[PDB]
Amino acid sequence: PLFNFLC
Amino acid sequence: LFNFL
Amino acid sequence: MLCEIECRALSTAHTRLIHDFEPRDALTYLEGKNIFTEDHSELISKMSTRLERIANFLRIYRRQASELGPLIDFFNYNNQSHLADFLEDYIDFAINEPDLLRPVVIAPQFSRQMLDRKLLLGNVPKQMTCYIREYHVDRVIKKLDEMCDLDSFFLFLHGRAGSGKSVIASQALSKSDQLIGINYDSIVWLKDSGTAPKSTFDLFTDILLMLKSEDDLLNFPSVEHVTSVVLKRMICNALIDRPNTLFVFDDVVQEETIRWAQELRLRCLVTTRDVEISNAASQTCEFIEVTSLEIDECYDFLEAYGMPMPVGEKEEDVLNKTIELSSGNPATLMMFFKSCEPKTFEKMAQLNNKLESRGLVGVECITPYSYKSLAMALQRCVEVLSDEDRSALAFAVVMPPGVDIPVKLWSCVIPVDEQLDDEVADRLKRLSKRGALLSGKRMPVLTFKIDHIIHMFLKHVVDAQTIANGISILEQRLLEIETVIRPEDFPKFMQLHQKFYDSLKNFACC
Amino acid sequence: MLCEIECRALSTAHTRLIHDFEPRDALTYLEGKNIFTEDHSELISKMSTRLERIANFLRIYRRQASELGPLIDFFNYNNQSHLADFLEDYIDFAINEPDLLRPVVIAPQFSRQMLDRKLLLGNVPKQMTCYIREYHVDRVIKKLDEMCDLDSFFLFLHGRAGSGKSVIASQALSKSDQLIGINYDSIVWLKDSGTAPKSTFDLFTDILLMLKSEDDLLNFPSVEHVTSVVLKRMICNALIDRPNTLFVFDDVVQEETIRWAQELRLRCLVTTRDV
Amino acid sequence: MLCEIECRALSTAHTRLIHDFEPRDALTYLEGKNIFTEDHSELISKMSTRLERIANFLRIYRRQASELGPLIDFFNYNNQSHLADFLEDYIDFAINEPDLLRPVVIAPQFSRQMLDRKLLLGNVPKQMTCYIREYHVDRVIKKLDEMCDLDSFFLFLHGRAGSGKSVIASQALSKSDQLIGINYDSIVWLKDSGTAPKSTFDLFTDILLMLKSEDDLLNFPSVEHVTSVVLKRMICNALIDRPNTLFVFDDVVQEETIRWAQELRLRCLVTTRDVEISNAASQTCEFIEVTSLEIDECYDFLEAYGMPMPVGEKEEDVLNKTIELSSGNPATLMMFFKSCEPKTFEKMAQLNNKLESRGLVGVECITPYSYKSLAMALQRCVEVLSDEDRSALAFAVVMPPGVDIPVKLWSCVIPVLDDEVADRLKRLSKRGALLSGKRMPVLTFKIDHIIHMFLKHVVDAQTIANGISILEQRLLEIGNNNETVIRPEDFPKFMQLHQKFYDSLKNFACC
Ligand SMILES: Nc1ncnc2c1ncn2[C@@H]1O[C@H](COP(=O)(O)OP(=O)(O)OP(=O)(O)O)[C@@H](O)[C@H]1O
Ligand SMILES: Nc1ncnc2c1ncn2[C@@H]1O[C@H](COP(=O)(O)OP(=O)(O)OP(=O)(O)O)[C@@H](O)[C@H]1O
Ligand SMILES: Nc1ncnc2c1ncn2[C@@H]1O[C@H](COP(=O)(O)OP(=O)(O)OP(=O)(O)O)[C@@H](O)[C@H]1O
Ligand SMILES: [Mg+2]
Ligand SMILES: [Mg+2]
Ligand SMILES: [Mg+2]
Repeated sequence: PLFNFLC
Repeated sequence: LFNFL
Repeated sequence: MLCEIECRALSTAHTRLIHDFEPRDALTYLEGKNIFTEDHSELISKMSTRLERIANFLRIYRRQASELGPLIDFFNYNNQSHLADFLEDYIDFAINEPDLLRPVVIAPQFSRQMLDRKLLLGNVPKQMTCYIREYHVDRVIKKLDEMCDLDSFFLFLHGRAGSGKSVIASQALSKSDQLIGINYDSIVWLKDSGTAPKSTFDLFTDILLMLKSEDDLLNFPSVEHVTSVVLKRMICNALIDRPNTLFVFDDVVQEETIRWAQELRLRCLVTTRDVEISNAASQTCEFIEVTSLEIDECYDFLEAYGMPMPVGEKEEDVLNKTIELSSGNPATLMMFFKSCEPKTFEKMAQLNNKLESRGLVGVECITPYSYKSLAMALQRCVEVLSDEDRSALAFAVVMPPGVDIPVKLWSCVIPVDEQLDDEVADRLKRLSKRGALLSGKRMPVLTFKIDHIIHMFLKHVVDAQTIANGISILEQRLLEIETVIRPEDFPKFMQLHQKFYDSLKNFACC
Repeated sequence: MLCEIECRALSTAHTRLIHDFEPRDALTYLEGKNIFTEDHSELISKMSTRLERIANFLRIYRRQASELGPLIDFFNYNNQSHLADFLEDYIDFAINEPDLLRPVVIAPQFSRQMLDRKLLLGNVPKQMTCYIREYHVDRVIKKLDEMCDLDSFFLFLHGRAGSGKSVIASQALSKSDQLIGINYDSIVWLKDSGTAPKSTFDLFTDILLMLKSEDDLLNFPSVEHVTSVVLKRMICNALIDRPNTLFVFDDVVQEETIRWAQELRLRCLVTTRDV
Repeated sequence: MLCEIECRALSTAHTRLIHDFEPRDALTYLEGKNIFTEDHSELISKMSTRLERIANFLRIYRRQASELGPLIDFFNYNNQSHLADFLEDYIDFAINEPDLLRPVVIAPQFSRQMLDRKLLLGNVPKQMTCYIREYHVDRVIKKLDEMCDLDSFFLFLHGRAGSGKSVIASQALSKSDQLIGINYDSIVWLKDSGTAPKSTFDLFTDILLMLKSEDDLLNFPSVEHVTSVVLKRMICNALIDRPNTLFVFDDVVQEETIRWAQELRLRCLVTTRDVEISNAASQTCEFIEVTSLEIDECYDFLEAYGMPMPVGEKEEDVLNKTIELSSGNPATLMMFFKSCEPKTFEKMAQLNNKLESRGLVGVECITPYSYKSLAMALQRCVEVLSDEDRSALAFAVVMPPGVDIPVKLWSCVIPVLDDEVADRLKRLSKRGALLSGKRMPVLTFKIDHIIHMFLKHVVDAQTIANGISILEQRLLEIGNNNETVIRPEDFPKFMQLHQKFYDSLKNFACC
């Protein structure tokens, strides 16, 4: 995870 | 040679 | 074959070619001067209604004749001279005296009820009314007026997400009475939003169909499968019958769109978030940026929809809190209003709280925007981003929002694959150019800035780890040896911005 | 071209234009005052029946002349003055008076027209009778009248479930004679009740078909597969033939309905539960 | 039958032939002087309108008579002499004068005709404006004019990748008014880019369709399956309706294109990178080589889009650094501009650095070029290459760029009397302009810089260091045998002169 599903 | 040309 | 001018004449004078005319009267007079063929005349002579013979007469004519002579030399003889006089008047106020064309032979027939028809059929959206941003809609209309002469051009109405561009474009084609009728004959407004590679073809498929007559919408072939060169040729074909046509391409993301627009020598208004797509076009490119709503304009917008104006000091402060939080942004401001239920300044400050402790999801609402919350919008803007830019953005959380700060002060949290860190600036620039996520400001010293809406997006959205890691990765470089920027004698202590850091640490202890 | 008054005159005086007249007598007079052409006149001069010459004279005449002058200034000279007097009297009852008839009644029994025919064909339900809620049905009719001028607008007749909204809408379009005929030309009443995401497109598919002529319901294509931008365009297309049309959207649940309704610049009455 | 002049007369005098005339008056006179027939005359004599008798008289008259005599010798006698005078005056302005109008202008605004309509419909791209290369676009237009008489011919506008050929072709057909209208009737501009063997048939399928009328694009069949001899025949068929037509074949790679073009007796402009495809054609072949943008044209190109010109010496040097690196190349220059953000010489030198330590990928940008970076372009140019030539090229990294060097000095790194090396290096410059030939003082070749930083971050990281070693080896083998000036043969033993760049290359591979 680096971006909670891009937003 | 040539990494994917 | 004719062209755009002579056909603009044949198109402007259509209410008339419908009120008094008949193609049977002209077929005989025209087989002689060499402009038809016995199938042309076959197709036009046996047709049940007249609007059929007329649409075939004006189509076949726009293709067949070397000039617009043998149609002036006919409305004359047929006692329908009231037609050929109008058309010769237009061609004279076109070849000899230019400019005079818009005031004299085109305007005296404008009608605020024909417009709505033309807008509707061209799928133009219903302009906003309870508030109009004067300046921008005005400059749009202006810069469109300046170009109606031009053969093909790009107008880029670019801004943030929810920044209000499309609505402004809706108003700009709805304000004046000149743009449609006087400066341009027709409007075709199509929303893109294409992400797939097939989207850029499907769009222009629906252009091709936005153009086509009510007749032969029946005949639509299996065009879904047909080359690009052919959809393109089919358009520039069917584009003859369309003199001065304006194209709005609402919400362009892929520069491939723009490339088609530029191969097809189209006239385009363009709303988009990523501004760099214009590098796709080697051409007349002109730009209008929809900035964040200034502090006074926000007031205007609120009054505009019935919001009670402050009295106590901590009420004007409540509203400056709202204006600061939603760093001048139409859409989240609107959601804000829509969600203020009782209307009290009180519940407005309630929301002002809700925004810090639940992000944009605290005020997400049903709004004229296609989106529940500005985060759904910024979503895409963040997906499209270069992977490396995705990284830079992912880290710009751990900054102070609504604070102007140096590049080196950024080089600390921002990634990079030596001693000159300018690469940071290049990335942060790409980052403001492409969704207006940052904010560039050249002098006194090279500094960027992250706004508040664009921050609370990232807050409740980036990986909970990367926050605390960016905070520590900041506290490392932090040591080595107001309307005023922070000096280089004093970078070692970011403690000035401790408040907005104690907040991310409290956030990252949950 | 003429217009509605002068064509109402050429249409009104046909029982008359058949008993005594001939276009050839006028052909020269129209070949003369420059309002005809010798092929036009050819078309009308060699015609077997008189009804031929008359139907061609009345079709052909309307395009060339700026007005209905060189036809009054003829029935005079031809001893057919009983015609030109009727027409000059009528032209006086229109040039000389700023008042005629408005949209109202002069061919009565709108009882099978507005009530029977238009309600039934617009799928308006058979209004309730044994009790009518005055206040509400009344305010619906009122607030509909105030807006008939407008190009597009939403009236939300919203309430609890089973609270009686649709019935009130049934009555507001079935009581008066104004809403249908005076204020709006046609009625389209469609039940939504859409919950799936495919429902909101299918609805406007059945609008599009509520619109289409009795001809070409046979020709109905496999329209199920065609883009939304195209269904939308086919509607605002087929919507040319529909001047001032009212839309009842009975039982709306999804705001997507309302969004299409607002892209299609429709005039909408809406019964719904969620406000 | 009549002809163009006499029918131009019968067409020109129609506004007139309608106000006063009647064919029946002439029917007997034509039934008489033996130029009509009593059924012809029947057809024209019982007709309701006069416009009927006139349209039939003007259609019917043109087949029977050898000329337009028995119609002048009639308008005279009929008191309609105002007609026969116009026609005799015109016949005098054609029988008595060997001069009229030629293909030129008398209905002006070819600006929407030739520019708008024909260019757009022939899919010609929207010509560049902010800079025009005079010499080249000019010679294209010239050499096209000289050949418009010819029935079929090849013009090869060949150069490096991104060297600017297509743009120049865009401009040569968009500047003048002669090429379209005067010299050629129509334009067909088609992008090839075919690599598969099925591409060369599909191309001429879309030619065939570029030709077909606006009518019957609806009728387009499942033409995908029909023989080549038939597609070829359908084209030379539909090519009847197309007098003097010009063909631009933008971006040709396969000589099969050129072969079809030469079987179909077409008139072709050709932008391409590989020059040898012309050996496919046995014909009037003419060539125009798009050389690298000279340093001064590069200045012009910079100024043209608003770029500030130098002052201090190490700024003009910085920009000669950029011009040297992108060894005169339109496209990468443009990408460079698009990426120079603040516009400063400073950020320009930033890029000058970025180019050496990240190759062409350091300045790759959104550009009017179909390609993100020139390396994406050269990609193909390298794929098409003969396997052995792919080798020779792959090894030519370890040379000095922008230096003229001997064949033997090359025999050390290049695979296999070693003249054969020269043959490979020849094929190699001809086919994508990857090398650079220079006949005397001594048969020497040269590798440019763009064509180098392509190979740097592209050849196998090992093969760099191996070519460097294989060179220091044969150099010293040659050692055991014992500016505007070429490197002498007393001194090949030390390539150490270029130690500077050799030291950098080395650091690249060895890490
Ligand atoms: N002039 C205005 N008057 C009233 N409301 C507005 C105005 N401009 C914007 N808004 C509100 O803000 C929202 C965003 O405006 P708009 O739809 O133009 O966004 P946008 O610029 O197209 O953003 P995106 O490109 O992300 O779609 C609107 O849906 C509307 O609710
Ligand atoms: N005059 C009246 N007003 C309201 N309801 C009535 C009346 N007469 C009978 N009813 C009964 O009330 C029921 C509900 O009426 P109606 O269908 O208008 O509800 P609704 O407002 O449409 O609710 P929903 O939208 O949930 O269907 C009717 O089916 C009928 O049985
Ligand atoms: N006047 C000009 N001459 C050459 N190139 C230009 C000019 N103006 C801009 N350019 C840039 O150079 C790029 C390359 O031009 P062009 O497409 O003609 O190359 P090319 O010769 O077709 O190469 P290839 O055949 O490999 O595509 C253009 O896309 C444009 O960005
Ligand atoms: Mg938009
Ligand atoms: Mg209901
Ligand atoms: Mg090319």
